[PDB]
Amino acid sequence: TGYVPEDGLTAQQLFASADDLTYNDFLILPGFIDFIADEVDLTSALTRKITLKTPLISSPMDTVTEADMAIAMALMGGIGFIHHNCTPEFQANEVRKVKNFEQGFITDPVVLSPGIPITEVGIVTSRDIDPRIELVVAPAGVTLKEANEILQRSKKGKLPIVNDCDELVRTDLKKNRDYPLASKDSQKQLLCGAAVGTREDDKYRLDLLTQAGVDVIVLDSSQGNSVYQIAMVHYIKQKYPHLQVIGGNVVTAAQAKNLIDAGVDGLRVGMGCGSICITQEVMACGRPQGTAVYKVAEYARRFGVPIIADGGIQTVGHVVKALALGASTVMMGSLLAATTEAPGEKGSIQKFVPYLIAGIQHGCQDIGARSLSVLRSMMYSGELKFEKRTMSAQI
Amino acid sequence: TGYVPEDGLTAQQLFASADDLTYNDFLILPGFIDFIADEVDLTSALTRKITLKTPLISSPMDTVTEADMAIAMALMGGIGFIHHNCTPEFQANEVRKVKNFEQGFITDPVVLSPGIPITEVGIVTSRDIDPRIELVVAPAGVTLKEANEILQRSKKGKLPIVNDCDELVRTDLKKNRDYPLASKDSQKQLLCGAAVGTREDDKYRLDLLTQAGVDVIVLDSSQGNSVYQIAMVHYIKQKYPHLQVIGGNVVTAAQAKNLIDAGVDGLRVGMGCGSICITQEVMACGRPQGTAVYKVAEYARRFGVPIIADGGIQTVGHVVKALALGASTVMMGSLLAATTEAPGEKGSIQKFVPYLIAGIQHGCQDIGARSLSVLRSMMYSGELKFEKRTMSAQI
Amino acid sequence: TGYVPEDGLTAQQLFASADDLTYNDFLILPGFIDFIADEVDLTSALTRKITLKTPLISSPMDTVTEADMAIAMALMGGIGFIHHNCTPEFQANEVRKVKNFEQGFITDPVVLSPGIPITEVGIVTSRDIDPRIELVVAPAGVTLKEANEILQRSKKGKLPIVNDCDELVRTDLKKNRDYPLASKDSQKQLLCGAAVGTREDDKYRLDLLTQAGVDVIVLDSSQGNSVYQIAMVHYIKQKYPHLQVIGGNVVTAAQAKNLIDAGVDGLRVGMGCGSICITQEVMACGRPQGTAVYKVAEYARRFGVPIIADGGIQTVGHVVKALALGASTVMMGSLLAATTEAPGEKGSIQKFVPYLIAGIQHGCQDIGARSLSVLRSMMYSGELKFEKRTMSAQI
Amino acid sequence: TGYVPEDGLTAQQLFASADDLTYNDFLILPGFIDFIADEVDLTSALTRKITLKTPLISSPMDTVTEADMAIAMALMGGIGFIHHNCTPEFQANEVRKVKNFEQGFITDPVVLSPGIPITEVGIVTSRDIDPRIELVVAPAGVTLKEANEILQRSKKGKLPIVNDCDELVRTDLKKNRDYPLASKDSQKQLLCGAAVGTREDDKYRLDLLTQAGVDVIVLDSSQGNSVYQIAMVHYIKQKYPHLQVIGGNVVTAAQAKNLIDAGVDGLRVGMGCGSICITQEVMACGRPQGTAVYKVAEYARRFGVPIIADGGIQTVGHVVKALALGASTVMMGSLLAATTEAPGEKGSIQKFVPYLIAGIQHGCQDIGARSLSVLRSMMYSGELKFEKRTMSAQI
Repeated sequence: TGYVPEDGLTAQQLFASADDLTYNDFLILPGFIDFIADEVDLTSALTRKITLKTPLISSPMDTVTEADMAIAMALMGGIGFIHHNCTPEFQANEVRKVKNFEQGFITDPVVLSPGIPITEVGIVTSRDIDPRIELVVAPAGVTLKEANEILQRSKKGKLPIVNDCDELVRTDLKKNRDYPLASKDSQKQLLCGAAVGTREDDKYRLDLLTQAGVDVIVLDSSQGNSVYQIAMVHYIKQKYPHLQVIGGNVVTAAQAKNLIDAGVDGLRVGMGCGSICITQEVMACGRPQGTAVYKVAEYARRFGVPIIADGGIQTVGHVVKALALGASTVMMGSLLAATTEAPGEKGSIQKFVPYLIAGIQHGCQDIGARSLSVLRSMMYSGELKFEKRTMSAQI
Repeated sequence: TGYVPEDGLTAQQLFASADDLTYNDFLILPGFIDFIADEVDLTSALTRKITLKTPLISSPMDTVTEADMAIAMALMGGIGFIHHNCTPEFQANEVRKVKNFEQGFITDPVVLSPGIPITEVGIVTSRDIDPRIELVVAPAGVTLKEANEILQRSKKGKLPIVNDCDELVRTDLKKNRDYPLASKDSQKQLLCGAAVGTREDDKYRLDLLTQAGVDVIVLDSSQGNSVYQIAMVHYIKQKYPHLQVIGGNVVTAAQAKNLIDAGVDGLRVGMGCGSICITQEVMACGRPQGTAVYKVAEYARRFGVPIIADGGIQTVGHVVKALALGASTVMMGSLLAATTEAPGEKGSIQKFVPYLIAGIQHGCQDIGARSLSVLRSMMYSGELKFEKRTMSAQI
Repeated sequence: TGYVPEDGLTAQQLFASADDLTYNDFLILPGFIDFIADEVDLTSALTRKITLKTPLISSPMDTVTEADMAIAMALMGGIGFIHHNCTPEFQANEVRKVKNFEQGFITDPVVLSPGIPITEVGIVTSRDIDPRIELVVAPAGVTLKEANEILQRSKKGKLPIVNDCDELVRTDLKKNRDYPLASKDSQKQLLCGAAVGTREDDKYRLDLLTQAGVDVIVLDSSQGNSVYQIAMVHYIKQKYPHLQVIGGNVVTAAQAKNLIDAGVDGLRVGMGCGSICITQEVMACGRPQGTAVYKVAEYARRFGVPIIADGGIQTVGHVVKALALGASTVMMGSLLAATTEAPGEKGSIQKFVPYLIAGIQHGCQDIGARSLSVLRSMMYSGELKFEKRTMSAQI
Repeated sequence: TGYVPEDGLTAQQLFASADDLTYNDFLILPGFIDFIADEVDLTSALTRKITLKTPLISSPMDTVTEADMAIAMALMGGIGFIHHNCTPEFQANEVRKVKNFEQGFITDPVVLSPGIPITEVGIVTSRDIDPRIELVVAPAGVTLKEANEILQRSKKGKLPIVNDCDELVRTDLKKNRDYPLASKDSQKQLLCGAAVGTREDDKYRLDLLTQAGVDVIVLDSSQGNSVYQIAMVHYIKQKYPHLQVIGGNVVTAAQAKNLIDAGVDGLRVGMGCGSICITQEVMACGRPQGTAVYKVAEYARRFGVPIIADGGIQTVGHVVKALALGASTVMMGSLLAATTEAPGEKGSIQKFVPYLIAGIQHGCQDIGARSLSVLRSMMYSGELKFEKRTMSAQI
């Protein structure tokens, strides 16, 4: 399957040359195809205990991931991490929105205020204002079929729901979408992630996120191999047994070692690649992303610790290379920054992610792998071949 | 002939370094000249049984090759492949035009319609319309000398020809061109190629092209090493014994092996180079063109299977490198996209191809080869020397 | 601390490849963090006997360093070298201004002229001119507390000071700044440097600078390994025992050897990098800065001779690389050319240098070093790891 | 002198890597200086029997060298080659102008025509036209002192000279320049070169140039290793024993071998570098200039055959590298294309060449060589050290 004469280079040869590699520094050599692209399985491990249908995860940047993005990202098979450039209460509240989502229901109903509902029974509709009104309600439990029917009868849009005197939640929907890849937890709620620092002060924020029901926590740092992060990992692993923890950014196996001994459930890899902020400029330390993912993933798989290729992704090709090199998932920031669901006053994630999924599936087919797992497997075993490009692209 | 002191690198050394090469990554070292450029023979094998006077072939792109291009390409020593971005009937009809061509005859005579001819005997000329007319005809067999004479007598442009009550075809010509390099089949008809997919649905299209008298068929694919293409090759080789088949794009010897065992008569090489379409974006798989041609040609010649260097050609220099590296012919798309004969509302192929021929001939002379065959031979034997350039061109 | 599996390359491996390196050609791999950035010590040796709190030194260019820059540079922990593109008297006078500085005192009081003071006792204020006046004075010794109080009483700005009939010097200040890193000599005066050529004619200029109390002298040259500079070093070392001498620019250990045997107290490294002048264009000789600093520093430390990385600095990252490679201090020109204190009709050095200090401190923390000395130590011992980038940056 | 610790690379190491080098691909490492730049001797061999004070030669391009350029080039220590993009008579006439030059004398006096002179005795001055006049003359032999004195007396500009009834030639000059480096032949005439093809037809042109007194002839070709050029070299060497011949462009030692066995007195090196013409586009053959000069010069010096580094020169640095690598002289085209003396409707060569001379002299001083000969010698012996740059310049 690999070759007859002289093919290209194995990953152990390529990443052993003398130069650190970038995603654009090489190409993967194609193989044998005996299946259709839609047969390729993209199931990926996000952490030791969390598995997703796709390997896509949105970055915890204030220009990328909030409730909007996380929900969309989760419905299409991935997951989003809520940025922490806000107050602990604000961030915790975004998580809450993600965990309470369910199509057909209004995310946040403006209940009373002294159309909106009364009795934090009545309603303050735009007509009785252009003073409350006796509104009609439906019994808790009603389905979207038993609701979008009751609504069509009385010619309405919203359907205030009641059962014990409080307002639990229904809206327009006459061709609802289906989400077969949706990332959900054991209770059928969408999965959500959130970023946090590693200072004592962050312990209060961690507490709110955990009460809000966050599933994964990523310790946001440009250099995660520190006594501070390690102690924070120990703490969480101790006080929140049901919370998965992804460890601060690292780019070498030596850094990975300390965080793994500490008990991280996953590693975020990258430094020097990806977007930049004035509050965090790049200095002398870093590492080409291709090499980083490979060298860290090679050591991490020894302990069953998944790796997230964070930064530098600009195309599907980049994604498939990151995965082929050992990463279990890929984190994207700027490539998603231009979607509808990204915070701020390329279309919707509902069209884009499916586009990336198809692309990755075609990437796998060209190399002859029926899944991303077979892929990493072909590379570790020396079957997968690559080819280095000269520093003057002409492909 | 090679050198006295220390020359450059042999092809087996150059393409064994550690990086895949592009046409712009190296230069060929000159040799000894004892002949004129016009003495260089460019005869090239397109497939196992088809030989052309020049190694030039036009690409099956809708912005490059249709009847127009194929005819021109064939008259100057090469061949064109009709794209398949159209209906099976349309494509089959383009082939037909190419196979029925003969200078001095109108390609497609608008016979009747109820100047054009009547009796799908008469004529509907622009005068009897500004209502048919009794037109004069000539006996089948008449030459262009016995026709362009009969025409000059009666002061006319077209000469309706008859023999058995139907209209077989003559037009203005008083200094007709001669085509000594013309690519023709055993019956003296111009050679024509056509592209097709590899799905069951394509079997109907293959049938029309074959009935239209196509000589070569290329299985259009970004990655030809698949059970689908292999089965399609087996099928054709079985049902159309007289049809030559060029196998889907490959870039490694391992891919070449499967298609050759299947029975292809030629291989189209390239992936990642050349033009791009939204319907086929480049992902993680591909290979620098220089290396691709060399590695595949080195394995293919073992079985007498010609190789077509497809993609990345921008100059004569590129063409000569592709050939020196082992390719038997070169496929060009965008470089021909700007010629008169290219579909759509740099001049004519009749001026351009002769320009490329002279260029290739001078390329051969500078290295001291009297033919493209001697060339590939000097490279395989280690006589031909090359020189690698640093990734910061300064030549 | 270095790594568990396969890290990157040691400095002895990286700078032993086959190519000379630039600061942008590689990255430093991060390590283990168990301290805060503000704990990092940046103490650096400028020469054998001069030590500064920061490793920053301004370049002797007429668009960069004069009295202004040198004072500012010295108050923030570094030092400046006064350019020599002026007369010996002018340059000597700039040094004098630097050595006589003390906050709260007017650098240069325009004493008389026949508000300014009289008696090279009285005053020519803008009122008695819009003719001298009997002005009030204060006893020598008075503090800024006993002065800025006497001033607030009589509602004035300047406070002419007297003791022996001459005017010694006070001005507005009600929130004076403190400078804990200030570079001062044994007498508590700010340290100052100055550039000079190596021709006999320069002996007169050296004499004025020394009488003006200069602490360090740098022999300005594009290629310092010459009998002229060597003889000039011998001369100074002989006639001015208390003057430190930095030797002309060199880029190889062989050049360094001659100047060290001659007795230089420090070496200025660089050639081909940094700004350019028509009066000194770059020819065929030079050396990539990264390699230059490393190779010269490796030989110089054997004799306790500090090295100044001169040229090519554009960012903090560049500074930290220069230091990690063996340089004791770094010389900056164009990066400071845009500050307020730079000669000519990015803000003040008082904001910028502190910005660089913090940056270097963070650079050290990321690699796990509590000081620049530990840093160079980790690199010489093989603990510090680097990673080479391909000539097509993608980080 | 070379180094103490680990310097850079010797030329035999650098040009033995695996890549062909360009002038911008490396730098020369500086050495020890114990002399002034004005002490550097630039004497260079143009061919086996022609020596010049400078190693500069102008290219035989129609936009660069004609009578004008050749004279100027010769007066400043170099030589020019007259292009052949003209008729044999025209080219021969340009040579004649160069050979007959002597300051103080009018190059081409418009003698009669039926101010100009009469008697192909009289004069047709602008006054007797705004009809000839009896003009006064001077005896042959008169000096510029005995002429520019006779002229100042009669208040005139031109001084018709006579001796045997014909007009031999004097003009304004009251501060004539001196040319200590002037390239002159055994008869004190300025040296001149001229280009010619290698076809039989060129034999007539060679004859005119030789009768015109040309000193050197260069066989203009993009690839000189041919039976045609070889036979032309044999012919000239046979029929014009006193004419020096420079052989067609080559870039390998193997090509050099044939032309040397044939008897060339010098080799013009280059292919792929330098200016381009539509009538001669670059194809697949060529070689980076740095490597070309080194590899050909290394073989040529074995037989005492000088080498001309032709093409790619853009700066003094390029010139000094070409010479250090083994070339005896350097040919410049476009760098001189913008001077006053270049044909067509940066100033004069009289200011520019002296500028290049000083630059080369400084180049030599920085490496510690008192002459270009010592230079090539330091490189062949392994003393001269170089340093390769990564394909992403940062110096």
